Amino acid sequence: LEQYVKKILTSRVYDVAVETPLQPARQLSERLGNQVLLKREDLQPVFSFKIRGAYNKVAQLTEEEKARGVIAASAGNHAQGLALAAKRQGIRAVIVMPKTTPEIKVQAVRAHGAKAVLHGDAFPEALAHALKLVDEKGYTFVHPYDDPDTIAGQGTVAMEILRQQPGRLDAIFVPVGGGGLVAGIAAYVKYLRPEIKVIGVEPDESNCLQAAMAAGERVVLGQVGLFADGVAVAQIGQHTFDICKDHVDEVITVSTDEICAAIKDIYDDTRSITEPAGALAVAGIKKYVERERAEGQTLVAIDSGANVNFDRLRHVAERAELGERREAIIAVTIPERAFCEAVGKRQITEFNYRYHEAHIFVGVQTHPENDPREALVAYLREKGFPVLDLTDNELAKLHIRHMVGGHAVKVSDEMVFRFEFPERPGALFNFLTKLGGRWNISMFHYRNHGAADGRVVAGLQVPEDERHLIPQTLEAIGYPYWDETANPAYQLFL
Amino acid sequence: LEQYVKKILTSRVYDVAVETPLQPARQLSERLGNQVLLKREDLQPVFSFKIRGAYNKVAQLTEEEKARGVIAASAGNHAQGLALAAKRQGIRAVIVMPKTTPEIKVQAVRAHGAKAVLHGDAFPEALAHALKLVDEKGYTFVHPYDDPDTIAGQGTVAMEILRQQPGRLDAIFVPVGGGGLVAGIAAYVKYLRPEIKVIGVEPDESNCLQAAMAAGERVVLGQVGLFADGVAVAQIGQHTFDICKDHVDEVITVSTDEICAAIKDIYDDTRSITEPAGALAVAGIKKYVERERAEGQTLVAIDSGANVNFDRLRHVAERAELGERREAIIAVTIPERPGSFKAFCEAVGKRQITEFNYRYHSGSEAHIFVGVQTHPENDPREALVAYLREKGFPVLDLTDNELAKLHIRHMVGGHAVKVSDEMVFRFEFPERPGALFNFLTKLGGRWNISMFHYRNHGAADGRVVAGLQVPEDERHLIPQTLEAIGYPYWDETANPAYQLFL
Amino acid sequence: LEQYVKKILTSRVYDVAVETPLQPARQLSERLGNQVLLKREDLQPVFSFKIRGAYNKVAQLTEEEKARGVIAASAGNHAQGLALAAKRQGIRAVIVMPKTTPEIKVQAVRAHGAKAVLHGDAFPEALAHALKLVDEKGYTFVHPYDDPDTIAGQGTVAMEILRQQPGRLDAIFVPVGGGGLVAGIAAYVKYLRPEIKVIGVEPDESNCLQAAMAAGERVVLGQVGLFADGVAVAQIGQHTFDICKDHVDEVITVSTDEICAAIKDIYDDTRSITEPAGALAVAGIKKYVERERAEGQTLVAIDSGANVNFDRLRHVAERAELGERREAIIAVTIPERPGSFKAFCEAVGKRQITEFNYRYHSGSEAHIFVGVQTHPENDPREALVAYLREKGFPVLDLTDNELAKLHIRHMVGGHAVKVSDEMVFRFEFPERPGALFNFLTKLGGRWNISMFHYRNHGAADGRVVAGLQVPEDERHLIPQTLEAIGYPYWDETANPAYQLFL
Amino acid sequence: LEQYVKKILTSRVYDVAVETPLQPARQLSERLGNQVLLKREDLQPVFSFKIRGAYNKVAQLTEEEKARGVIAASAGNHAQGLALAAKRQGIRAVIVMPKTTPEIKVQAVRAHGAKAVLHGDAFPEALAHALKLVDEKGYTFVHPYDDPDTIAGQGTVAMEILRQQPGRLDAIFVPVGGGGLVAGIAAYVKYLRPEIKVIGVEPDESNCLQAAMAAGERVVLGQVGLFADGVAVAQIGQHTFDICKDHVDEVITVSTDEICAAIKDIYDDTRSITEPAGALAVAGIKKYVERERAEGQTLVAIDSGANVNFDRLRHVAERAELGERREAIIAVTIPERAFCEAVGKRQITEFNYRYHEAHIFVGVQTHPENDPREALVAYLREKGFPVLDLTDNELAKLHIRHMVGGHAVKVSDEMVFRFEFPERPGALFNFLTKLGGRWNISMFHYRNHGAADGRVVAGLQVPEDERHLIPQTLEAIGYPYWDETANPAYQLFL
Repeated sequence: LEQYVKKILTSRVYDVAVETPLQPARQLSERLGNQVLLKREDLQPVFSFKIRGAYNKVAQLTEEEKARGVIAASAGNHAQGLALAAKRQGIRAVIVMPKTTPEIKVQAVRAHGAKAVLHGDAFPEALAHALKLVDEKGYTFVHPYDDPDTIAGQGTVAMEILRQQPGRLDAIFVPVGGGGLVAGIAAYVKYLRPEIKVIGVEPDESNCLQAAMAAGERVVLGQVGLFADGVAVAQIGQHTFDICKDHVDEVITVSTDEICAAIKDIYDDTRSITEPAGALAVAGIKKYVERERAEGQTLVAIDSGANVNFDRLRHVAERAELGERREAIIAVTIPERAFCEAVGKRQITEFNYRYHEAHIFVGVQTHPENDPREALVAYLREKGFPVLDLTDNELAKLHIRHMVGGHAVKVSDEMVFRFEFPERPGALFNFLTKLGGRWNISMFHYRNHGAADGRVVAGLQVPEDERHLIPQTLEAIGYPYWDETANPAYQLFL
Repeated sequence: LEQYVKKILTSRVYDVAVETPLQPARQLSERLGNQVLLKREDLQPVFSFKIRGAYNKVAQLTEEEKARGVIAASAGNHAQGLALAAKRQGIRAVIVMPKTTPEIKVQAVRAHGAKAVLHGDAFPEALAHALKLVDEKGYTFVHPYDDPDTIAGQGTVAMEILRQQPGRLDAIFVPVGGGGLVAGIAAYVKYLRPEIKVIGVEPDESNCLQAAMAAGERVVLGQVGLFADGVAVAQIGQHTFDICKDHVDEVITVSTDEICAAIKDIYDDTRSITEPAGALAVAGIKKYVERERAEGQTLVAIDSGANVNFDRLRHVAERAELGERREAIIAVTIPERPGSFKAFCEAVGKRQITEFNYRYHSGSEAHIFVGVQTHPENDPREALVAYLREKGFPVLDLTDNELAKLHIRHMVGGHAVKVSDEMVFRFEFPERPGALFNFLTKLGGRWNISMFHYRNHGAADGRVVAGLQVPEDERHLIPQTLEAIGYPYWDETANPAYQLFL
Repeated sequence: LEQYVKKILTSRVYDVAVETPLQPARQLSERLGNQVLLKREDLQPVFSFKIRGAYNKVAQLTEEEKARGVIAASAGNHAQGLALAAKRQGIRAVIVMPKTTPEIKVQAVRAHGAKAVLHGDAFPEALAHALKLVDEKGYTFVHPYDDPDTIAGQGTVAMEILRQQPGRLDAIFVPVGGGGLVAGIAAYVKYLRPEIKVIGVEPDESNCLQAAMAAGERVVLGQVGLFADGVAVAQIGQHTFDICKDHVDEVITVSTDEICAAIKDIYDDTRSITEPAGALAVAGIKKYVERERAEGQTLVAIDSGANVNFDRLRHVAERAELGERREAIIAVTIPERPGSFKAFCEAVGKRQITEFNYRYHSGSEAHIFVGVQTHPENDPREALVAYLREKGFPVLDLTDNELAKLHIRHMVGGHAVKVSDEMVFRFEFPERPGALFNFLTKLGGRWNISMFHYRNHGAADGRVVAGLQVPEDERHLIPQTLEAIGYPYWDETANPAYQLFL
Repeated sequence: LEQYVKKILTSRVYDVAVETPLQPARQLSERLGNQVLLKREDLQPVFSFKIRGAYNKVAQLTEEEKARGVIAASAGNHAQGLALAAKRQGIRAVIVMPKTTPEIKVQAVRAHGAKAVLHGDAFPEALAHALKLVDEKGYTFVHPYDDPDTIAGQGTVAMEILRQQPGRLDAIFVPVGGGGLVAGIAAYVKYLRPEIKVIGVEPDESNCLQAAMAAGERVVLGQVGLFADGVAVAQIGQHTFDICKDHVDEVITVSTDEICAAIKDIYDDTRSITEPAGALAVAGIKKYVERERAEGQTLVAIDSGANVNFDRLRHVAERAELGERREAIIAVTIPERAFCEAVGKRQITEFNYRYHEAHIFVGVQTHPENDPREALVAYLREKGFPVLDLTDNELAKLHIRHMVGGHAVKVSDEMVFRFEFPERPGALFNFLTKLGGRWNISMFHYRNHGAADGRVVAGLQVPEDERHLIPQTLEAIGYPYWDETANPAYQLFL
């Protein structure tokens, strides 16, 4: 503990790692009734804290070891941290990573002038190749977490926090992979200000520290979740567990959806993007505040990293959206005797139908206080519309949203037209009103989840002898449109 | 020009605005063969440059004008800029915004101690209410762009850039709403280093400066696109146009999709998210580099803001996917046989499948809507299609079929042709290349699949629904068979949403 | 004006020059009834502003001009400015300076890797050697002031001041050598905030700008004073005068003594030592405040440099003492009696005695040259003189007698009138008010004091020499008597310096 | 030790104290053959380090204690440190100081809004009055050094140094008054990097720590020197000695003249002025380098303060000048048969004479290598001038310099004239040549110790019947002059 603090105070991290802000999360603080502070380790040059530990380790090596070079086995944040650390020291770095590793992560490593050697289908094979090269070539292995110099480097995070928040500080929430970050933080905190709680946060699918603490030994998880890839570690480090077992107060676990909501919360207060591992701490805070009914506390989260691919953000946003209970999903039957009048100028997210008595799959923005869906449903029913409320129906939201269509047995004369219109309050209903009922609508699809342009496809029953009227009629509507009647995608599936 | 530069040099912006980095965009620079630099105005305390101009305007007001307070009409960046500016000066601020305005933006304004007045269904009504309150209450209106003190404040952006990049600098690309930002930048640049090009960038749907410059007067656009909401301005400012008409070299317009791709490019190099208006400049750079076949130039983009709702990233990502055309979409015909759907899934191999959708139509044949990630070099679409065809699968390539990607993706399903033995089951499994095929392997072939929906767009947990033809006298086997798979599952046969639509 | 401002805004000074504080001078402000602010150019790495202009000039040179290197002729601030500038640019620098130049300044130049060439007995010969080497070797000469790029570099001082003090600022006071500093400041100030007065300050002995402005041409002064060595320039620069003639409001001249008092004032408020040139501005402020009876103004002084040899502080302190007139000088007549000298020392009391000197002239009467610290409020000179007279001492007040302070202070002594029994003893004791009288008490009255010298100008250890009339037959008593005093002492009776002069 | 380090790491000093540069002393390093670094505590807002300890102490007080106010007994750096500390906390401060205290120091305290109560002829009486007010009024006494919170505050100096100089560091040299500064530094250094020597430096006249360490107890010095007023402390603190006795490696003592030379050295490298206490460390370094023949070491000095009155600098410069051996002092006899020709254009500092065979007291700039005085003396003697070399003659330099004059028994017709001329190589000799020998010079005084104007007084033997010629003759010389023949200062003494 003393030994670790001395190493923290004499670390070399500031050759390349930077001091990061400890920022208030204003809206999250208001919601929770506690002062929430975000430690912005995402603002390190490699977009995670790992530059601290990797650099501190590399910098402590002998002139001889540095001459031979360093090696690691990693496809991720450690790889980048070590690569930059090596470049800063002017030494050669070899990073071994699985052949399956995505090309964008490979290039990120090579961008710092490290050699990325592609070997193995998974981490264990990569690791074994690296360890072989240690003996063959005399490279010094640099472990992602299980190394005293690494731990001490990560501990500089706590050194900063305690300097930045010298007053009240109830608890620090730390994501836990192999335990380097939390061990370094716990060492420093429990030495200087032991009244502060050090709380680990792990995914349900990767709770190696929580399980180890419960079992009192270093259990090996049967597998780890892929979502929180920053903390995909099956077994707690040895050097890290030796600190954690006594100096971490507890580990809270959180789910994928909790992580997704935390990513959005952080974005809403800071405009910064965290990777799943980087949002664990805020997710832990939210779960802790509810479990303890905490009020008036000062709670710190380590925003540990931001290395999440753009394509993952779509899914993150989809999952965080579910929490918000804005989107009502309702199935509306239209008698053969408006509807849009009752729904008004509300934001439509889904408006899907296919002739089989007429049923429409409707998604519509609502608000729990300002525009509750229950009143709208009752309103529509009282107007004589059969309505099913599918807002809590998982199949509806996950699947049926994408399944209204199919072939219709007895639609002849179906022609298919795609249209585009500028999005505006009432635009869809205005489109349908201008489209009119000169021909029967036998199919409709329309989705709007933050879309710029309104995009709709409609099937119309147009008798052969009225088809000459199509150009004129549709042009009169005033929107760009395309005749998709001969589109093979339409023919095969619809 | 001189007048504006003197105002820029004596501005008060640094009471609350900060100096922002001018950052290399490394991967974009390598791709383009030009040094691209990003001016990070997203790192202002209100996540856009507008704190500069709003503060400088407020700070130049007389004690008299300050007395009752300041007012604006804005649902976005200007609202926040002005609210913080007013808090810093210790003055009252009222911000008028439409009733429809999202709660998150309302609260952001109130958080700085400003009064948020909710009035109107659209901006023009909010604006009129604000302007009325000017006369009623004696508040001083603070314009988002059309004010010399605002222009001078925004011009501090150029003052920083020229200090930060004293060497080669070919062109600065600036998003243009009402022209405050670009007018301030143009004033300073054309004064000090006129060899630098000042290039405005506007959306195709909101090109009020480009149209004004072409017409030589301040035309009013018949409407503005709402995608790039930060620059949704129908008419160029008067004070701004007086500068721009002579000192902006040109305006390049870009599409929504180009903006979306620029948002991703910026993210890939910096991890920052720009709002659409904030990505215009990089979109302009990409269009300019191609138009000029530029090489070895130094090109600066103003990343003007980051105030985009998180949920809008879904659409942004969908559009940036289109182009690159990594996602193949194919229609595959198979015979209606117990194991054909599975066998075809096997042929696709260990790839990121994005869509795998089917619904029984006749006994003659079945069609599967398939989405698959591909890579032009590493795993080309064309070779995969040929590979599948050579295995005896009819395949239509629908990758460039807009209807397929926009609509049919969400329309494979519909009602069972006949009454039959369909039971419906939802399942979840860890998402991973090969997980779908592994699921179908574990599910086995006791029962015909009559319906399937599966989408995977960056998902963590794989989700499928399957319709299975389970004869009444085999239904006793269902719990044990499905539990043996080892995944969470739900019997949705009686789900009313299934009954009504499918 | 515009041309110069553009050069200032694009200068390269911040590669090595730093932003300096603009600091309140609290005690000076209270005394003067105006807010005085000190621009701390002494805090540059070379202890003067000249790093700005020298670096900006060097940085604007062509690769060709840089190739063989740069040269200057300077024994002071410019030498150091240029040497550091050249080191920063990675170029060769040669500095020519007179053979007589002090070793400390030579080494300072060499420390930055510049060649110091020692040539000439005075500056003009050094200058000519440098200019010759320009042609011989192809070095580019770097002028201390008369160069547009130098002027623009110095002008960054004004750019900082106007940013640091955006509110009220009545006047900026600038030392003037050849006019680089003031021209750069005037250019920027008269462009941006022309309501601010730009006031040059020169020594009476070196008023080349003041004379040039009065004559409307670049007069050559017949000689320059060497006290304020930083501004020892006979003729205003050409490029500098082109700006100054229209854009400097006036030049105030100050004396050496005024400069010395300003050096102390600055020290008292900041603990910094300015060289004479560096204190001109504050001296100008004091003269201006009195001339205008200014009240409530904000007045800025450029503390331009700190490169004064430590030993010159002796003279500076001596001159700053004169005025204030705290040191009383009096001539006191006493009878020639065993105990009169001591009794008179007693009457002076526990005060800081600065001088207490006497040498026997006749048996009729003795005269003592006395210096004593006084205070106008706390311990007034006039009351002390009256106090001593009222005790029956003839006293002449020589406080305003220049001969007394400059010369007689060092001339009380000379040869014994007759041969006698004079022995001479030097003593040391801890300096403290009353220590002298305590020494004379301990020395006692066995022997007549026939000579005494004692000076105390901030001394730590008190030092006295006394001549004592010790009859041959009492000399055995000397060791024990003097040891009993308890202080170090030395018998100097056989000291050849004593024999020859006294 | 651990306890002190925890207090150092959690101190409150940075509310008002600043981080100070650790600056290379380039020319001193070259001379000594060691890397010398100066810790610039003179750049604190009160021009000494004492703001650190005083603030840290005050800030730790209870709300109640702060409400009542703080008191100290000090006329010096502590007074200013405490006054500013109190102002920063918005609390009342009373500083008791002797009635004899100089008015400029009293006003410095009042400038920070502290009440300065004038009581006692010396410190002990001031202290007793303060301690009485503690009981009467409930003020919290703030000790200049002997307080754990004060020690911890001063220790932040070491925290900075070890961060600023993470590589080689052989020894840190610290001025010692009551031992707060050195105790705090020693605590931190011996904890983190015990290989670094911690060396105290005291004046010969105030060596309370050195004596205490030698005696193994807290000896009381019989008196303290006044010159190094910052460290005028007769007895080492209790809390400070408890650290120092084990954790300070040694104390070096230095003299007044050594201190004066160090003040100049620091000025020559930094242009900063240290007070005597503030220059002790550099003086210690110089003495250590010679004693150890140190080479290639890294040696740090605490430049602890700059609160020395302007008037003291004259004396400091006079004493530091003596070290330089530039000024030759010679007594030259002028036969009744040049001289100035032999001396050439050298810088004259003294040129004094009064008729009694003719002897001149001459001060002249020389250089040990470039222009040695021995060669000049031999040169002058070989030209037939009796010369005494008085350069090493203390009476000559301290006293006779100011004593050449007196009455002359048989000078009648003496008239006295003061002149001024611009200083220039050869100016004095040029003046004397132009003054000529129309009348005999019977007296001369001239000193030049960095003077701007040449100032001389001359006695001339002018017969009554030639006095009409005086205005014309002297005006022809071309310098301003004044007839001082009737000046009573001349009459009485000369």
